[PDB]
Amino acid sequence: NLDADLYGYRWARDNVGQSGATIYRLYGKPNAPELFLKHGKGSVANDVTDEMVRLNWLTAFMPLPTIKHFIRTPDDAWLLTTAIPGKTAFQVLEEYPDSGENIVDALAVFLRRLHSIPVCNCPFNSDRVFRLAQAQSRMNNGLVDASDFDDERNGWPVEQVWKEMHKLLPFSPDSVVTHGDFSLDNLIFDEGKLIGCIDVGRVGIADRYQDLAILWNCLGEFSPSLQKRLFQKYGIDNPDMNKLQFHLMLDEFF
Ligand SMILES: NC[C@H]1O[C@H](O[C@H]2[C@H](O)[C@@H](O[C@H]3O[C@H](CO)[C@@H](O)[C@H](N)[C@H]3O)[C@H](N)C[C@@H]2N)[C@H](O)[C@@H](O)[C@@H]1O
Ligand SMILES: CC(C)(C)n1nc(-c2cccc3ccccc23)c2c(N)ncnc21
Ligand code: NA
Repeated sequence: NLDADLYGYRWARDNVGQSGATIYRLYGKPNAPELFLKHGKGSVANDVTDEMVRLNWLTAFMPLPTIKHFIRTPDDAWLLTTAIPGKTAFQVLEEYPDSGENIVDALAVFLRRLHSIPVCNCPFNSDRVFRLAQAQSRMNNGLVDASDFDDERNGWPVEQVWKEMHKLLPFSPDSVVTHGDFSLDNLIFDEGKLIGCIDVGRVGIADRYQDLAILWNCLGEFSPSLQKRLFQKYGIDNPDMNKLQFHLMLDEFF
């Protein structure tokens, strides 16, 4: 029973997280760990279901939350997981601004690990043909947040982002297992160490720049040096600006 797993907890609601799911924090239970409960209704039920199976798969290879219980009915999905203790990379960077180089070094190592998983292990497709079709549909359904674009595209109609993006194509993918939202909010640090990642709903085979682009974008809030250091430590000396720009533009749609 979900009820059995939830008994005796205090409940909070967190406005946070990748999809439009409702996120609950369960805490304050004596002799019991903190948990998270994601609830997806309607279309969002699919997003939560997507995360569940990706968590179930990727846990063999990388440190992620542990699934405690999952339920799917036609219109609803409930995903109960353990909490990874600690703070986000973003939080720790703000708290220890002097540790930026160490934080990025750890992020590169972690990303290198993820990208070293042989793609023959991965039953999920997250390639650009798949994501572009997802983006087209989100745009057409009116779901794109046009207020949240990067500075380069501030005030751009979503249609212009779409058109301009297609001028970069095509390129041959350098396919690896990707996280899909490798941002500073989704990597968790605890006592100095990067100990896990969260929000794995977009995990699948894709170009390595899917992850590199999003993290590089985040680091741009802090330091051009930290952005360059990410590529350097990851093992890339000449960043592919076309692939970088493509993936930044694609993320505008999500
Ligand atoms: N709609 C839901 C999505 O919203 C955010 O994604 C958006 C980014 O945040 C935006 O970028 C802004 O925030 C960055 C730090 O995250 C800054 O570096 C950057 N300069 C900022 O423009 C980017 N333009 C679009 C991207 N879809 C969440 O991260 C993602 O999990 C969630 O699913
Ligand atoms: C459920 C979801 C994917 C959104 N998630 N979220 C976190 C998380 C981590 C660190 C600080 C937070 C602060 C406020 C809300 C959530 C968190 C988190 C976590 N640690 N462990 C597992 N899932 C987490
Ligand atoms: Na809209």
